[PDB]
Amino acid sequence: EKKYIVGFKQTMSTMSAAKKKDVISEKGGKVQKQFKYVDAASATLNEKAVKELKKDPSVAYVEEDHVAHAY
Amino acid sequence: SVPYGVSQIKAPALHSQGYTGSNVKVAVINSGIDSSHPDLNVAGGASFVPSETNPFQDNNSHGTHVAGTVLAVAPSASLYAVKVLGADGSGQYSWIINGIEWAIANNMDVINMSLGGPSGSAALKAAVDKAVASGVVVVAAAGNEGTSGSSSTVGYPGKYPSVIAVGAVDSSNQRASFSSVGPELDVMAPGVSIVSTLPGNKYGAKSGTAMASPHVAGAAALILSKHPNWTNTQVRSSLENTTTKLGDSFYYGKGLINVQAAAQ
Ligand code: NA
Repeated sequence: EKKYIVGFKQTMSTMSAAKKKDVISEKGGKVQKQFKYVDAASATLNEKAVKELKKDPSVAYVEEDHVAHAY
Repeated sequence: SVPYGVSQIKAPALHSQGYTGSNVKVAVINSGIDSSHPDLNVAGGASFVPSETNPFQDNNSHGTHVAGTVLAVAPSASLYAVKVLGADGSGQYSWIINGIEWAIANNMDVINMSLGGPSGSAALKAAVDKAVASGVVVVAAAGNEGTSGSSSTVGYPGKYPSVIAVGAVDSSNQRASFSSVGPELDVMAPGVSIVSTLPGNKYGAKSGTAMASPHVAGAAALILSKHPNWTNTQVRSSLENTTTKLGDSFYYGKGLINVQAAAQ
């Protein structure tokens, strides 16, 4: 539903934590946690933000932030 | 006192040789580790559950239990509570990423993930892949999904090519009925009626692939103590190659882990 992971393009597109954050907020997203090593961030996205963000030149992927459990 | 599964994996003969996991930093990426347990030595940690800030409080029980399996296998190992899961035993894939990421940052030798989900993540792949590229032995529970016809029932992260996906065997080498199957299945370790440490200065049997997983993260720590110069690549190949060979790789992977054979 609302919890997603936004994958970034780096030489296809995006680098800074401040650019990464603006790329989200530009499409009505709300940036959660900007990853250290992984070129991605957790974001709060409506259905509009998922489709707008899927088409952005700076975006590699928009995927749901899935639930894991202890086995 | 010493859990049976320790013996089954041939942990006791490695111990005698003098190898106990000395100088190995092991991340338990779980629900935390209970600080109140007089039998559990925590080297540090971090929490990634937004509402549960202390890695040292386990409101679940799973991470305390897992942690006690690691330290039974590898008693001289350095344990770290990486809290990724809340009270209900669930966390977000991002929270798991943030845990992996601290383990990369903290110069963790071995990651245990006694968890998963049904659905893939590109970000979950990037985080495991990077831990592996960084030289971390990445160990994960295969899942508790049984058999689903022809399909892989292997959860993520264990489903990833970079991770060592661990199914559960009982005391008689028989695959646990709950034990997730598939091509992504790497090794079997004891996962049936596992006595480990539980919250509130307790002991108790748990069953799950989450019980098999720590036996392999403890085995990687024991090899690393005998072969400090071995890469994650060498640690994994030796573990997969020196197994007590069981049936079909789809059900059993390579077989049961033999730490003594694996250690060289
Ligand atoms: Na795997």
